[PDB]
Amino acid sequence: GRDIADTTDAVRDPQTLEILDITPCSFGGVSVITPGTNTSNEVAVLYQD
Amino acid sequence: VLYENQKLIANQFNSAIGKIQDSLSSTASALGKLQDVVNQNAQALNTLV
Repeated sequence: GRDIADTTDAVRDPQTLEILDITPCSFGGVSVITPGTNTSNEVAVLYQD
Repeated sequence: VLYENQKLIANQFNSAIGKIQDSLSSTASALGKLQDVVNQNAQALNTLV
């Protein structure tokens, strides 16, 4: 298959003709929500996407 | 001039607001700047892919 921007969104299995979507492996940037180190050292992590 | 002629101002104002809602209902070309911005961003992203 193909997506709008030339991306392999779907493949068909050669041994058995089934249509398989390729959701990409989920990934995202790691951000740290913290106040100042003068105030505390407790952190909160926001995982995006 | 207001206080002798306010009801005609009321009808003109309500009819003008109805004219705006008819203008937005009739065409989607009023929002062409916003659609141009969104198309520019999606165009740059697809160009990147």
